[PDB]
Amino acid sequence: MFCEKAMELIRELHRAPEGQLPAFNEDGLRQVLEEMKALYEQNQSDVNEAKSGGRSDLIPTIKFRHCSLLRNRRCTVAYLYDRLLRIRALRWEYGSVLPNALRFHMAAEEMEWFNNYKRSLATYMRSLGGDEGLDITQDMKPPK
Amino acid sequence: GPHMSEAYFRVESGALGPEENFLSLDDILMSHEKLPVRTETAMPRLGAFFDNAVPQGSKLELPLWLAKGLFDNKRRILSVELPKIYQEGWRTVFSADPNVVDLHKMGPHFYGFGSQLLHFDSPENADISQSLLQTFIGRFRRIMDSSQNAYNEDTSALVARLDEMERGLFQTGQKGLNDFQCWEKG
Amino acid sequence: LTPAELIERLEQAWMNEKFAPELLESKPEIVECVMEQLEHMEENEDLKVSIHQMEMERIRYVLSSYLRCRLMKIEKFFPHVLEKEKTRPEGEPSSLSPEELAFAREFMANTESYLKNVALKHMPPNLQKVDLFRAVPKPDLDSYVFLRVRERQENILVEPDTDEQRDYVIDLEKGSQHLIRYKTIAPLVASGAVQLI
Amino acid sequence: MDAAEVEFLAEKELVTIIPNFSLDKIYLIGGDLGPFNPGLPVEVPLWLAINLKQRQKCRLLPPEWMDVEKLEKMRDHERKEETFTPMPSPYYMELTKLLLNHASDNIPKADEIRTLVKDMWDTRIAKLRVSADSFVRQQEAHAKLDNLTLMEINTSGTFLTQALNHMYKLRTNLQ
Repeated sequence: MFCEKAMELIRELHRAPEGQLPAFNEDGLRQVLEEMKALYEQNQSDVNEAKSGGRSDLIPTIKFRHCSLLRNRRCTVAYLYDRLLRIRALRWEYGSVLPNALRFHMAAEEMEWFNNYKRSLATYMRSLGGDEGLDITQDMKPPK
Repeated sequence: GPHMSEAYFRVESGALGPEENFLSLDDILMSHEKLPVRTETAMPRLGAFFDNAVPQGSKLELPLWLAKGLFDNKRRILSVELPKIYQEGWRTVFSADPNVVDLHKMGPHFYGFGSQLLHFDSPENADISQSLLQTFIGRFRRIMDSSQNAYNEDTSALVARLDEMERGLFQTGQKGLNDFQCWEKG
Repeated sequence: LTPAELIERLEQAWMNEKFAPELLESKPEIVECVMEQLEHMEENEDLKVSIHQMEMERIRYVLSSYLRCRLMKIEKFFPHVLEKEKTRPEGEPSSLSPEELAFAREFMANTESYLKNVALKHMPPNLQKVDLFRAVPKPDLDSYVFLRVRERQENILVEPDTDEQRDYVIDLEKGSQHLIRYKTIAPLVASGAVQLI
Repeated sequence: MDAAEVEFLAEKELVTIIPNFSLDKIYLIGGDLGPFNPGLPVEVPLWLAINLKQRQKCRLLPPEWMDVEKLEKMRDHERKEETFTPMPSPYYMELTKLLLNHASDNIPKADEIRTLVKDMWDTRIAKLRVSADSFVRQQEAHAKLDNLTLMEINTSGTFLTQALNHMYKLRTNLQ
């Protein structure tokens, strides 16, 4: 029943090998957020019937919707978080400028997260030594 | 990028322990798998998924996460049933030769799901736990031999029978051996 | 501290950081001094130049690897790395340099903001807050590690399982090599008594 | 940790070379080297020896232990022991690999050395699997492995620690 759409988000990501970033699933995200809205509304009225009608027999259904709300949220955050972990890898694998084909699969907010990460990293590396610190995104392999 | 595997820190699984990892994609896929349950009370306005309520004592197959949520030591809302794969019959069969079982077909998260199954305080918890451990110990060698190509055997048939966690372990053994061999070449 | 000893301690930290399941202590004295050594050698017959440059590259790689390793840990466990530093008793060795601390705080702000704007603020009233300290896994101190003993130490605790009556002790002899849960020998990594490998 | 990184450490081991050039004592971070004189033996880090070699500026001398007869006995000794025996070098796999790959023309009976070293490795990793299997079956929580080298430990290392980590969780998921 509930949370099936959320699982689509998770599966899509888990099937993408080597940190590949599939297209941001805007529709999936929207539909899950909409399911949570509905679930919250139905529980609000039921918790009311159980407050003004002696319907303690609705509690089971109430917890049911509540567990589904926490599940939808868990999948949402896990999905979005994992994507950030792959986007972070993009900085180290492709550099400061991302290929447009890679940027195409990112959400506007993700590009923002990327730029902030890019800046924090640049700042950190610049603080290591005297002149321009040290670019630790270089020298990934020991001397030949 | 092939070497992008190092810069990508996926959240690992925690299902083998007390609780699963909140952000673990694998645990989320694991806790989606169905579990046999019997309602101990009616659930109004939900029969549509199985006051348009759901009769009590109904036999249902619910995903592990929902079953966990509605469960409590008492049979208040649900009474949980152990999947056949974790009952005495199958664990005795596993006991004869852990390597003969296809943990992908009976899994794919055999260890993870079985570990989280312990949250329903079943009388057989101690037996379930011991069984998961002995099963792993009994297939460990086969996994190390194959992943490290000790006998030059094709690993395809073995990988197909490994559960998700075993596949990960296999991959690690293969990676370490492969890395050494390539270093050995060029 | 000799320049040679400096490079030796650098490589020790590099290896310990590679295998320890948690972020180890910050080593400012090492990073800074090694950075200087690298800059002083940047102030540059040819055969002698090539050889010097070759050694520089060897040192550069180790420093870069070490630093990358620490950033990886900082990113993976950002909420826990920040909580530990916030509650660190004044006087106790820190596990974050000033810059790493700033970087970690930024990684945290950036991630929370992203999660809030893209999804959290769009969820029901009482579901918009997610405690990242609880959502993000903590370093697993029970992880197994291999080690080499450089300084003798007796009575290391070994706890096979949950039953304490199964606990026992062992002695770590100089030059010996062991396989054991990290948790028990953690303070020995910090002091240099043992080396993770 | 990768094999390349283990080799990185191996490259710090001292080897003896015969330079064909003249050079003043060089002051490197981590030790002074030389002076260098034509036809005269001098100890240098393996990484320098390999580089100079490629520059056709020296000839590498085989470590004393890198000898057929000696290797045969070590291999034989290894078989008779239940545990791991002391190796000729903490980086015997690396010194053999690098020396045969860049100075085999300087190593006597290089092919025989390559075969013996490989068998030494094959003998030890088989022993390692056996030992790991019994370690696991007895559900031990600690082991001592005094003579295993870094390359040997690291190649099976991540596999062994991950396996034990999974087991520790399976052995503690109830209490």
